[PDB]
Amino acid sequence: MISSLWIAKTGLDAQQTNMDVIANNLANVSTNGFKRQRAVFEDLLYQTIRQPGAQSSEQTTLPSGLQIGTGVRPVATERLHSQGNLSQTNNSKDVAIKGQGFFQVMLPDGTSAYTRDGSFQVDQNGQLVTAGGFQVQPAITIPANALSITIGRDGVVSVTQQGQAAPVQVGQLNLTTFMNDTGLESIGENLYIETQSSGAPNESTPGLNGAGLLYQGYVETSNVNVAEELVNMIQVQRAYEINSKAVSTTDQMLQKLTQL
Amino acid sequence: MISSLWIAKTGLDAQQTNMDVIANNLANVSTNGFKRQRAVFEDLLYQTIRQPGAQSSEQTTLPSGLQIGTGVRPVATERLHSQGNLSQTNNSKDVAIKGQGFFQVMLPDGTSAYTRDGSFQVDQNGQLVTAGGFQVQPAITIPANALSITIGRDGVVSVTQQGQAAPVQVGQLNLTTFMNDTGLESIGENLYIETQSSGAPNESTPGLNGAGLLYQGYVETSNVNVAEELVNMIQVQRAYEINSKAVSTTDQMLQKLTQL
Amino acid sequence: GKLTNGALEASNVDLSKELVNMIVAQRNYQSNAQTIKTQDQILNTLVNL
Amino acid sequence: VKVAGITQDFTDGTTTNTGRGLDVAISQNGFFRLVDSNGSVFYSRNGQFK
Repeated sequence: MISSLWIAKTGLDAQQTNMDVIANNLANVSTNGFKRQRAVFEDLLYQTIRQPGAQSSEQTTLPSGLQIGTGVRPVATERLHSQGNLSQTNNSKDVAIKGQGFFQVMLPDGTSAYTRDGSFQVDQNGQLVTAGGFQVQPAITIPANALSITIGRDGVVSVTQQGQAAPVQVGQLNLTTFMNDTGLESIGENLYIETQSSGAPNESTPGLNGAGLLYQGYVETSNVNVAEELVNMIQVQRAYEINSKAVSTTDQMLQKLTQL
Repeated sequence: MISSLWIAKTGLDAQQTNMDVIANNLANVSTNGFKRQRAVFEDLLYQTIRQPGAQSSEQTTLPSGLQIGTGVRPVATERLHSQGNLSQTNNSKDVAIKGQGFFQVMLPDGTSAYTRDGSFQVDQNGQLVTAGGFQVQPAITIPANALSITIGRDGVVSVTQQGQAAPVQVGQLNLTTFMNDTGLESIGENLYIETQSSGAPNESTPGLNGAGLLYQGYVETSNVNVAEELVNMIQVQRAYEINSKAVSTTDQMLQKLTQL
Repeated sequence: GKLTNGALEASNVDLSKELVNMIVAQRNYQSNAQTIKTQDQILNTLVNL
Repeated sequence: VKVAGITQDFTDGTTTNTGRGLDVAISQNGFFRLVDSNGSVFYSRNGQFK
């Protein structure tokens, strides 16, 4: 109802958004292939009053006029696509990324999604699927009587059969790379879909072009750094208290107005 | 709006400056060739009111008149130039100073800065440079076919080539000393530039009329003492809290008056 | 340098130096956390005015 | 404070006998030259060859 109250209300909302971002980063510490979020803010509009640089007299200009500003607004939430620590789980099906590529999976809608998570399973049909059951294009079928699965650094998947001295190749895992990695839209379940700001999906083998390499028996842990989040939590709490104090001061001034 | 409020608003700012100095000193406890800061304060205005020594009668003077004072202001933060403890990290490219001299380094813009950091590297062209990539002076080039680098106590840099029993001198390292070491202007990256309060740069050889000695394989650590900074934090925190209490008492006094 | 056959070049990490550096780094980290905590107890005190 | 960089102490380490004919130790300076599957050139001091 008064300008300072709206400004403080916007500040409170921005700090609450920052706290939500921090909480989301904390909740996904144990997730594999998770990229932490960071929120960026911008300062809002300006009430002009006297224009800065307006000609006051015939020759003297007015420097730095009365630019009373409004609150703040968050522009964007950007992911930090950085290589997280690799963890050895010694599993034949878990795959980890070394570079900046993405695995391509097929949603049951029919569209293609992209995930950096490598904990793969085999379904009752023998195909490679993600832990949420999404089938991993461009599609690897594992035969029934498998003894061991070997996924090479360049993505060749081989199965050693009993009585055969040579391994049998059953597919080729490929990686999709985007010109803009932060522009992907996260749909949950560790899945990113392509938007118009995420460029176009460039499919390539792990090693050629710029896609990263595949490590078998490793999983990519999240890149969330915790102590930084604790310090950010302290800062957010104090800033939120300060904005609440501003709201209280505005309320007190309004109260002393009413009685007049 | 009231005198005590301004005075306690200067006290808060001075104590915040003291905390800033302490925190900056503690943050750089490990940087080599660091000199810790010390903030100095001085009294602000003193309102005369009744003049001290004023002639009240024709024979009786007024002793120590009503001298109501204003708050405090900090003069400056001065660098405590003392010899940091030397550490033996056993590399031929680390050199430490034993006296009160400085290394001269040529900035990219053509001017010369002065640094006491001895962690030197070699660029692709073979010149000695500071770890930030700034080339040292008066330029000491190091051949590609170098087997060992020997920097003596006099700053002579020698390089022993393959299969040759005699060393080859590749330059001479000199130290710059100033009349006033405190007046130098710190520009970051462990670099200081000359200011008119620091006199003029006197170049000297290491062991003569007052330049320090150079020890190879040694690094000069910071002179920051952690325990003293802890005690100073405990005292600055208490002073800040007490000045804030003065602010609160003034606020309460102004409340009752207005309510009247 | 010359090649020695039948031998491997082991690492150059001395454990004692690493342990003492870990101790001093822990103490420095705790000191920085302490000054962080002090700045807050100052901000909190200012807020409670 | 700002981290200027991270260096690597390129001093010669321990030389340990292994008893295999395919391990080579490089005293003083030198780097073994390798090529990966892509064709990039790499350098390594580890002489454990097979």
